[PDB]
Amino acid sequence: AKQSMKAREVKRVALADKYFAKRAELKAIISDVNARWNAVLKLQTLPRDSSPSRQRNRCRQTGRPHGFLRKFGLSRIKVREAAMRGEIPGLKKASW
Amino acid sequence: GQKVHPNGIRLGIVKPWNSTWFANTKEFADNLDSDFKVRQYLTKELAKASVSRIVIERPAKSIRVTIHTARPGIVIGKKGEDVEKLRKVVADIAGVPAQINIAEVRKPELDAKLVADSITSQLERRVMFRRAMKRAVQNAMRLGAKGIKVEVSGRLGGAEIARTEWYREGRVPLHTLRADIDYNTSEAHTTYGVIGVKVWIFKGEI
Amino acid sequence: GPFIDLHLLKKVEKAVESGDKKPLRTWSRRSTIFPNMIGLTIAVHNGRQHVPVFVTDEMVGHKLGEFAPTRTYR
Amino acid sequence: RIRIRLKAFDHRLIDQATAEIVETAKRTGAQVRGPIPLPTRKERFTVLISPHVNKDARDQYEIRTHLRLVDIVEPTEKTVDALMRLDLAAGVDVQISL
RNA sequence: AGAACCUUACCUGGUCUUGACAUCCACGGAAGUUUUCAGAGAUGAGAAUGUGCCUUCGGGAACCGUGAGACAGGUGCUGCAUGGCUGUCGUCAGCUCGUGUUGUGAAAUGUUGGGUUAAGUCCCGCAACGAGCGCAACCCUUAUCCUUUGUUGCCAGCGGUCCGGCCGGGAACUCAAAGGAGACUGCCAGUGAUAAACUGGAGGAAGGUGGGGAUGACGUCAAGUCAUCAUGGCCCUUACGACCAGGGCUACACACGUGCUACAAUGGCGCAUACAAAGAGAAGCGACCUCGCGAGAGCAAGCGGACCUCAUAAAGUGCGUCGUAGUCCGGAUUGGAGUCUGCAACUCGACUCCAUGAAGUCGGAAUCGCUAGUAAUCGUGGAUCAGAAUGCCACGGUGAAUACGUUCCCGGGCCUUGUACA
Repeated sequence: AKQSMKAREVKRVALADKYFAKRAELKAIISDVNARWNAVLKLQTLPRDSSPSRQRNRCRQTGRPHGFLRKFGLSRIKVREAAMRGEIPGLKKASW
Repeated sequence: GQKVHPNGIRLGIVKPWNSTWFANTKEFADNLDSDFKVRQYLTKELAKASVSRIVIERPAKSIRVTIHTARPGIVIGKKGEDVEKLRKVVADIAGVPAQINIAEVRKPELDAKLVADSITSQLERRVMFRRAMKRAVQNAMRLGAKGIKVEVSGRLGGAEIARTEWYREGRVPLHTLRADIDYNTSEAHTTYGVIGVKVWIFKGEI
Repeated sequence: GPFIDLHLLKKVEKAVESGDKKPLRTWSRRSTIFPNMIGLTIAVHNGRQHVPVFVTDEMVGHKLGEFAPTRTYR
Repeated sequence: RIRIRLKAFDHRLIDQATAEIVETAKRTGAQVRGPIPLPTRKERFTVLISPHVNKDARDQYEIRTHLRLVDIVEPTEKTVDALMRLDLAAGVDVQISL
């Protein structure tokens, strides 16, 4: 899982919306087609380390990146093993 | 090698869900999130307490933690040891202001984990498997349990490239779906080698 | 306006504001070249080295880091 | 205009969501349009198996959640007031529409 | 089941060393909140700012902060150490045991004959009786009914109709989900030992396991994942580490493993009839609108989802164009307008107005693939998703060519021959 990414998990997930849930509303008119200035562009990237397009949607309970799922919040082999332990409600093998 | 998990095919069949909550889209991943941190944690105290299953439903902002056991006299503690203490966990780290429901299923040498984890408890004791298997097969043959299938994984005795085991017995019709198999693998951490165990138990046709 | 970044707008305001001088090892290479950047030198980080570009006024549709790329072919 | 919505995985759990209401919450004072689960929201996921290349999984799972659109129109003072205390039984949420 | 960063496992510019983060205690600061400053951002000059809560005011919850340490950390090595998971032989029909006796035994008989089946499927003869694993059926599905009961969806019948189920009404046509039938070679005739099996008949929507899914025995394969966790054993620990800016994994100068577009008895065109299922949605779908030359800007109801949005479309027709010509087939190559996205694309984002008009006239040796809504040939969504579908995963329409056979080859196996080969 690259176990040191579980350090860098919260470091790249938490402050993304703890900085850009409200500060994006603070500049939501200017670069949009409503009028264009560089003070908002100076406001845009005077830091760098906040990014809401850095979250790769790592898996939940063991953290494997590839094979992640939208609805389940789990990845390739963990969707399987939770469905085999019955941890997921109402989920049989698909057949029709 | 070449199998399916005998629970995973049969949850859509008359074998019921051992956990069944319901929610909707956004919280659909955060609810079984909460259901995992209790299932990794109830093992950590109820290990010697003959743990069988953990059942969770969500009626209304609460979970009915329906613990199934077979040795409940050590589960309760000093008659109040594990009433609110094991509701203290679910309130924040699961986020669920819930209740607790402990309940015994009898026959403490017939459930899947129990037949599994006893042999581990006998291999953590490190008795001979050749004396352990041959009796612990027939504990199921004692109390009913119409069929058994127990494979002990390798690194057993003195070897580094080892073999598998069987004691097939009675009838284990797991390839036919209508056979409600109480299956649960366990793992025994003897020093050299991960000596695992696979236990198939057939509890009657339906 | 045109694509400039504060990672080099804290460099090009330390380059153009005091005339023509020693260069800036510019980490932010992806910018768009102002018309008062002619003659000035603003480098391009290729991964190791802030390799510079001889700025020409034809770099309107053209951009900065072409003359200073990362990779070499023969 | 008491419009009842329940979402459930099973049919064998949502079918006894109407036995709670047809008798104990309806005698005359609930003009029952019907327990009608009409659509289904099926969600299929052909996720892999092996922790490597497999080129054909043959693993897929499904859910068949049902949607009872129960629109009773009789806000009585007898039938529909023994009704606000009902969340039976397993995984039951409300989307009552007024 | 997806690369500007992240992922990154890769490289450095910058660097952070009790750390990113946790066990563990110390000692203060409530945490936290605004802002200058300087940087490429970390880091850092920091000031401000507050001092809430438990508080029986000693202490603290809990982090902010270092000092100090056990030592946090390593997508790091052999699946040839093993756990779990997994490719394949293989939907092949195979694989062994308890009793029984032949034999001094190793071992056979059970498993071998008559045939018959998709089949150790089944019957007559069985030197056997017996069972368990496996093929079967249990199951999802649709090919056709009744009952269920009228929303957000329908109008047979009856009408108000401002033809729109629009409005009564009717649960009806039909659509939409709960839950029953029926199919068993059943029936007869014939085959065959009179055996099962089967050849025809009748019936129906359905007949010779209705059909597809789903389901992979003992196992041989030092094969898959020690980089997902796990992991016997080895290891770099001011580091097969950590911590930030940033670059590449997209150079081709091309061999080939698999695909789509072509090379045209209809393509650049413009035109008008016709109608699908499958489904997609509040960090939304996004209409009515207005608008963009297209790309796209503003207006954005409604639906929170058979309401609303997404989105009703294709070959099919009514019409000519145009003559199998490298163009009027084809589509390339080189350049730049107008916005969209994302801080972030020039290197390494696509869609798009206009001119640009290559290679290619079906591709040698040959190869791979497929038995009915079938190879194909055109429509339609889903995910990985800030924005990257030719594909991937699923649904609609039109509708083929046919099957002598085991000669050879592949892939086998079983029943019976000979070797000084473990």
